[PDB]
Amino acid sequence: TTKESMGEVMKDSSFALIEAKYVAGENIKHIVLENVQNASIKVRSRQENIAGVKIPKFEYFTDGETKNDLTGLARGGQQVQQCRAAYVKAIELLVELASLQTSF
Amino acid sequence: SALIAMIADEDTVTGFLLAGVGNVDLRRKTNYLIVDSKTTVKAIEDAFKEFTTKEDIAIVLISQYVANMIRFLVDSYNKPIPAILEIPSKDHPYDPAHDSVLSRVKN
Amino acid sequence: AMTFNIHGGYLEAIVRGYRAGLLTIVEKCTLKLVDEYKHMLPLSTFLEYITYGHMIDNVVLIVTGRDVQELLEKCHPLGMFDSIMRELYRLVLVDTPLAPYFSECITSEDLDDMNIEIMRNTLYKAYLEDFYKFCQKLGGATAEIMSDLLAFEADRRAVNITINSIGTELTRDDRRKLYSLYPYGHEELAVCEDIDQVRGVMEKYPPYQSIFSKLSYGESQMLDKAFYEEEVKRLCLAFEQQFHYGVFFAYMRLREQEIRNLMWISEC
Repeated sequence: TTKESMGEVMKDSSFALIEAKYVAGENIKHIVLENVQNASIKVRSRQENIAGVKIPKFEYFTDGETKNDLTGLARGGQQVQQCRAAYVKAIELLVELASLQTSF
Repeated sequence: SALIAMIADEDTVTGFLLAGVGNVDLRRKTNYLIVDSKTTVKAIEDAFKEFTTKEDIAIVLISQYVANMIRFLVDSYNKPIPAILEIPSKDHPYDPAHDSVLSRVKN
Repeated sequence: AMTFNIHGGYLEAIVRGYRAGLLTIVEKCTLKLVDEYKHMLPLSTFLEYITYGHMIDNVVLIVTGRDVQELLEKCHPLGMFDSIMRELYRLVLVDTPLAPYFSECITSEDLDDMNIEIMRNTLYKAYLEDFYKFCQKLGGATAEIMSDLLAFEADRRAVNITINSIGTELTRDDRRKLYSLYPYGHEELAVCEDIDQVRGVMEKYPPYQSIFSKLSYGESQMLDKAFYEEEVKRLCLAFEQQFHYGVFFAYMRLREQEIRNLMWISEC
């Protein structure tokens, strides 16, 4: 079910990237990599137990704790709302994949 | 823990990599350039050895496994937590086709 | 009036014809426009200022390093000319109008040009210096267009500061100290912390009134896009281009806008 999020949020991020490119041309990239305002990526882990199996739980920046932001680009708000919004879907997909592997 | 792809469509990865800190999985001492298409994912596999296998990077992503060495990366099932792969869409369609984790998921 | 026929008439006619003919595809169009501009080489100073316009951004981008070698890939002669890290900044301080002022204003180098926000501040300061230099060369109707562009950039920077960059030390004082009627009445935007407040500040200029409108688009973007998008929408005024006047800058702006539109087209 959550696999479709990896397409929907990706399409939204692509649209935001096109809008940002139309706004400010080429992004700064390089030193700060530009393209975002949120997503100071740092991941935290937790261990849940279901039927005696230690199913891991995953949280990270823009999808939990350890998140920070500063300024951003022109469409940096739109980029965060689309490109950084896929972070929650990615974290959920990673947690589901880890749980599936452990359960298997 | 850390999480980054660095084997991706550049701006697509940078849109969720580093803006407020952490230097996209600590580029000061880890990570790599997020732009793909310069070469095969053999260097991306080496970076996974240098980033994901370094006990720091937890989640990784390869865009639709276009050149991600699906058979080679499918071995990441062992120790799944430090090698949580992903198949992002955009500029390459996300499909259940052969990949690192989805190939096993196809079973 | 007779000076136009005395000199510059042929160049003006060629520029007018090229503009009238205008309407990796985006990269190819940009390269063709840059080649057309270069082949055209009083008006020399205007061309130098027009090139320095984008050369300020090109030099700001080259100031990195940090994957600095990638700057050669975007070496478009229109803005990324080779002639236009404090040790390298001093060397790059030559052959540019805004560089000597930025040498003192941005003497902290990367400290005052951090890639997160302070690099944008240095770019805005350089843009303000370039706009001041261009406005110094007064004598034509292009002064109004240059003032409108500078006002749009300043207002967009102020709106971005009040929206979210206020937490990034872009306070009311920084709305003009670092963020590049505006050259005399920009103080009204120092307190426009809300979209409704932005519209109220825009109400002080009846031409700027109703330009913000609902502010859902254009003003929604940070950096210099808020009031710059208003100038982009109103660029139909630049499309007039009355004859016997400096229209090289107008043609360059029209070509840049066409390139941007082609890029925004992309895969439909």
